[PDB]
Amino acid sequence: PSRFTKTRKHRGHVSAGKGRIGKHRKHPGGRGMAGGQHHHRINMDKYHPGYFGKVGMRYFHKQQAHFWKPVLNLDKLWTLIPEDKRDQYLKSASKETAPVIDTLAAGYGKILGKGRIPNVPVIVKARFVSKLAEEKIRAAGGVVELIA
Amino acid sequence: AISKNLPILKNHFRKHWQERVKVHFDQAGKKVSRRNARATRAAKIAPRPLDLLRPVVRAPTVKYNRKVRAGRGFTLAEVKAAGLTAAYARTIGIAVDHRRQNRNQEIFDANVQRLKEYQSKIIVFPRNGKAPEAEQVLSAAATFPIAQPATDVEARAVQDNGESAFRTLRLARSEKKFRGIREKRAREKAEAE
Amino acid sequence: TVKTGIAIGLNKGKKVTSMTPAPKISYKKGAASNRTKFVRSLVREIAGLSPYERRLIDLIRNSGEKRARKVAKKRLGSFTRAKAKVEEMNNIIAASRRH
RNA sequence: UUGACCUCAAAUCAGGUAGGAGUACCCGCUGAACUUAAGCAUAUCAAUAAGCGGAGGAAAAGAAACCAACCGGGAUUGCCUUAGUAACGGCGAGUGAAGCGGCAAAAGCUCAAAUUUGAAAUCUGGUACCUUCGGUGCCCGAGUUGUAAUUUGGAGAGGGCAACUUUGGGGCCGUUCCUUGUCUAUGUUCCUUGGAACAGGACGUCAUAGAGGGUGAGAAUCCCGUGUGGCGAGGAGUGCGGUUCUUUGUAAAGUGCCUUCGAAGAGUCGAGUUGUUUGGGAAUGCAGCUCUAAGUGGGUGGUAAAUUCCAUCUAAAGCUAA
RNA sequence: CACGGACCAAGGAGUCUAACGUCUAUGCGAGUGUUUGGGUGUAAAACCCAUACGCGUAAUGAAAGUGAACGUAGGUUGGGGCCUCGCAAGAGGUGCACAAUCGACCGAUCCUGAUGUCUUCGGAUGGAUUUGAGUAAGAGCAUAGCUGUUGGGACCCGAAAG
RNA sequence: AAAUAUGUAAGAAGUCCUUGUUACUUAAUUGAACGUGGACAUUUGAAUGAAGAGCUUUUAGUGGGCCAUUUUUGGUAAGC
RNA sequence: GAAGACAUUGUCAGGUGGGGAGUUUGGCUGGGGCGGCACAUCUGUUAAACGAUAACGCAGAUGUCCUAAGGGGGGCUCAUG
Repeated sequence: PSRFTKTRKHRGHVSAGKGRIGKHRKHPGGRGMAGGQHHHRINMDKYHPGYFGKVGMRYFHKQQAHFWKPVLNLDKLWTLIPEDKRDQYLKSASKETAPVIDTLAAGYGKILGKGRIPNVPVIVKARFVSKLAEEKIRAAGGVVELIA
Repeated sequence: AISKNLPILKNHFRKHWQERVKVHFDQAGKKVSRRNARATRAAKIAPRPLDLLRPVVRAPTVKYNRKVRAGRGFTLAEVKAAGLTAAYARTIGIAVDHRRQNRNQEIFDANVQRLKEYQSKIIVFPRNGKAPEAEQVLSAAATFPIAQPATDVEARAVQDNGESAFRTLRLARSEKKFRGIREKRAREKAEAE
Repeated sequence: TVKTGIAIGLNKGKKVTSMTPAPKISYKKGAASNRTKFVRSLVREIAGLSPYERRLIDLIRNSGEKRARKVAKKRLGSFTRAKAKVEEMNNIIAASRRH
């Protein structure tokens, strides 16, 4: 769509967009990543501080599969509660009639928190959970059952 | 080089890739031949499904340890748990895992159930001339779907005794991390003179 | 072994109905055999001891199984294969130069 | 001395094979520099250009000395994804994947290692004949330094017990396969200009047939075709559909029970140096020099090595349709 | 009195991708992405679906790993809108988004050290001018295009070379 | 110590009165960082003015410079 | 016949090695080679009453030194005539 391109909008104006008292010279400052630890170090300091160098210990055969941490929280949580009977376990919320939750057979192993929920007793079969997270689960009726 | 503040990208384009770059102009082209492959196969194959039985079995890793998917074969302990052997299982149309086996009972169940299913589904005929034909289904996997065979029941009652789950694995953290270190203090307290 | 059911700990994972694994002929690849051990013994009396074998048998009767031992890692490699080697050597010292 | 064995051979020797082309694409190797870094040796370029060797329609790849560390997964491939991340690097420029997930696609298996030991039971060549991609009457040699048969890691043999089960394969013509041979609706009626009718305007017809072209200008309707199936041809062929000839058969094989056994591939494995390649970093593969192992033992377990098991395949031998 | 340009006709110079940053447009909307593949098709169109995985919501640490409510998600000022009263003006209250700001929430770090302790695990509370690409009742996913991108022939032409 | 150039200052985020918090601090709820409510509308506090005041976004091109004024360095002097 | 487990030959380490490769071989700068550093710096000035402010401008310093010449207090007053 060369139609709405400012090319036809500068055609004949000599310089064609890059000047004539300096212009565009193929690779002016360099090619790819111009002298980072050299003259282009003023572009990294303030805009990209920290690129060059090493950090902490190195990890070998570090698959993100053995480092899988599907974290969730309190503000929502009722997201994994199926709509159909979600309303049933909300207002008419009771014990013995507790909601069974398999978060691993869902894809959210870690269960943490944020903005509370309505006081309801629900079973949550998780993998890992936070300290202050399980704190709020108990005060309402919620429970935890660790599986894998 | 660099022009003001832009995003830092590591692009792989400084070779003969402009010789070995295949834009799929044969995309759905092969998709069509895929049907004709199965279609031509069945033209001489008369009433065969063009696909055998793929077992069921949960995936490994800490990520796929919750989704039981379709496996490969059925081992000699399950072809024997079938009523014959693995040489009779494949000459009919059932998979056989020569290198894999039976590890968890839970799966052996949902599979031997699925074993008698396809075993009552295999409309096999003799080899003389009579051999009676009887329709045919062009499927086997999508025919007996695996929608996570047994996960749990929706309704249950609250069981509160006092575990926290957090402090259970916080000390189970120490259990797993101070196994051999508190075992070196166990041999230390195993030889006092 | 059956896990602990929970996430991590002594046994990380769920403890579901475990089964006892059927026969794996594989793990017993290195089997003694009365056909390989009968014919392996005739090897110790038809070829007997090798130059570096004779060199290391007395090498023991020299400074001990620390001199011929650290010399076997150079005349071989793996420290475990190196001491599996010093094993059949004291076996030839008694079962040959004695009765 | 006679028939000989053991070894090198041997002539336009019988009957046969191997040598080039081609290098879009596979496998090897080889082996860059420019450029990049604003110079440049590091590295990049590039495990790439040229050079060189041997095939195919696919090829290498592929049945585990795999992967993981899971309730574990279960030949490798291709693909999205992983992830331009882990990882390498004056840790400067830059370089950079694999398990499994989704998927298409799906295949299995076979040789040495054993006593045939009541009988070389396995075959070349060649020759009268014959129903021939061959064979029988017959004979040598190959060959007992191991051929048949035997079994092989998923296993499996000898002894017995006491039972059951699976069919083997050609003619005949169709279907399945490749090219196909060929018929195949519709009009040439008229007016207006026109060299000429395929034209401005009509007037009919076909429309499972307005693809397209051609024909003396815009042709759906004139020529071929088209769309649509039919009737024949040359062969392929027992996949399928079965019928006729052959019961071939005191033929072999798979599955169940107890015991004993259970052979499983080496100047290889790994280790120690050089250096090449590198995601692979106190070895990722690889070649060389040297060393030179074992049998509940050994390869792997991505920070070196010592140390008890665990997990995990059975290397070093082979083909294999997508 | 620098340079090309005798003169005329047609080729001929900020192009595309791979992945992105800017501004905005639109579907859905904490979802989204159908199109890798599988069903269908007058047939390369279109149409349909999946399990996926991506990104996002979750961050803070070198990693172990830990992982966001004193409080109506809040104290203080200015604020659009609404509201009510008012002749107007405004008095006054309710003050989204947002701007300045005090404590607080979580990680890492520096501290302290109640509990019990397979006797060194474990670590509430009160804390520190510390601290971070966050929370303070999601805004992204997916697409087209516009200015800039950097890997490539990379605005078009040319070096000695190698 | 001139002229000439220069920074700040001219209000509802202000001033006058009350007095509530603090682990601050003070001999001292003393003071102070900070609020509650009470009094005053544009003579609400010199002049004058505004394609509106304010503010984030975002990317090109330029990063060889040269003349005049007075002050002025070098330099004989310079169209240096 | 000679030479003989030393040479030959396979492989490392060691040495030599512009004979061969590849490359740089600072720049600023009254052109530049040369000197200098007007290069990271800094004393007063140049700077024309804030500040900011060229030049190979000008009269110069910088790479170290001190467990006391430093820290803190106490007593004392120095050059000099």
